[PDB]
Amino acid sequence: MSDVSMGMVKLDKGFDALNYRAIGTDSVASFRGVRDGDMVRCIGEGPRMVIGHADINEMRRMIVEGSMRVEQEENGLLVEDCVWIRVSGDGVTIDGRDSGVFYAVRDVVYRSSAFI
Amino acid sequence: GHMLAKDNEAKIFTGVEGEFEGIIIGTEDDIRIYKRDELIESKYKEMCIYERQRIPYNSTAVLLKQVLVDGFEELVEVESGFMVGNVHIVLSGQEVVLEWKSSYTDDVLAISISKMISD
Repeated sequence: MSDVSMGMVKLDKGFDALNYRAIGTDSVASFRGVRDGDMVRCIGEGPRMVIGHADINEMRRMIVEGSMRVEQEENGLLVEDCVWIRVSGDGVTIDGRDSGVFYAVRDVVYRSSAFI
Repeated sequence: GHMLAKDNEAKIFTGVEGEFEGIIIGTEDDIRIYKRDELIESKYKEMCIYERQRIPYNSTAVLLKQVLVDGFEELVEVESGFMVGNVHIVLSGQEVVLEWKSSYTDDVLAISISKMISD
């Protein structure tokens, strides 16, 4: 079982207290733990950190699902002839100089991310 | 629903025993764990989101600091702008550029910033 790493382990009851949020169809949570044997146990509280998966194509599609026109370029996505979405190695930058669309873009990105 | 495994069984492949700080991902099909230190290498990662709001303003930088002080606790003035909490505030002509972090608290105080400059 530890050939690749471990695989199937027991989750401790403490995890049930963690702050769960759901990205798409997945549910995510952050925790600090000690790993001993087949047992996974929480020793602490997962820091509050956005985690997710950033794909420029997926975000664009989801934006269009809100009835917004998006343009695809090297720098990211231009929505409604003004929203700027720029992708960084460990994060994303959104530019609010849109007319009343920022909230929509913030929603889309958070559909691919979660505060855990 | 009810399409999961044992509710106390999960699949974890990174960085195993020894102390580890990890994250749990559960889908309608599968429960899996990654080690946070290892996680940054996976298709899933910690992301810092910078969101910029440009706000029309009729007053001066000194006045902005003054209005911010009215609501705020911690307002720090910096060489190139103002910083409230982890929010970067800079005045640019008759518009203020608000840039702030992904973090829950950072939005909330930033919202307070927005109303200060708004009205």
